[PDB]
Amino acid sequence: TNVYADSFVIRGDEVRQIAPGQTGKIADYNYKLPDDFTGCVIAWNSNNL
Amino acid sequence: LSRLDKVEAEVQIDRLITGRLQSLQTYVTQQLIRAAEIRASANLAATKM
Amino acid sequence: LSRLDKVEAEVQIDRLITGRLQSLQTYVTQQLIRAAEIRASANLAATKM
Amino acid sequence: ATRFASVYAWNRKRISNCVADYSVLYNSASFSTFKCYGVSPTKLNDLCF
Repeated sequence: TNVYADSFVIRGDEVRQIAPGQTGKIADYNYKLPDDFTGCVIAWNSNNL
Repeated sequence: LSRLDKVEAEVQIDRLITGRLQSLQTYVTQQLIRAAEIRASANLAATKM
Repeated sequence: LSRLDKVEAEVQIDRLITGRLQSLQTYVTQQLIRAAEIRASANLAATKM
Repeated sequence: ATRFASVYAWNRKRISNCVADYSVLYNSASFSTFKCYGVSPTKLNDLCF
């Protein structure tokens, strides 16, 4: 019925912190994914960008 | 609850739900059988009366 | 089935297997006890006849 | 501390009779990983050991 695409940049160490229901500063203070999350997390290194 | 959070506190509470619901179901089954036995006894008593 | 593939899908399907087996077993136990009651009633009816 | 112990001689200290604050430690910058078992990182401020 609809898709939501959220875009941001983050530290490579912090890509471990984005999974749904996960804990950490980037989660509880910046962007929290809920427990009922159904979707896909995508990330790639962006040195040249 | 005062140690874990929802994502895994639910994992533990589900184990407890399974256990306690199974115990209560066993108790209710035993009580149904025993109540049938008492029903037979009461029918005998009424016939004797 | 249409969302989860195999390994992460069976983890959920077995939950339904457990739940529905429990429900069906409860139903069959209740029916056994009720059929025993009806057996007693039919025996009484035959004796009365 | 100036010097952490070698794993061959890992150091051990005991904490008793004090009031703690684990929030400031959990969110502090330098910490690459802070992961707990049997208790939640956000919950530590409401248990008494």
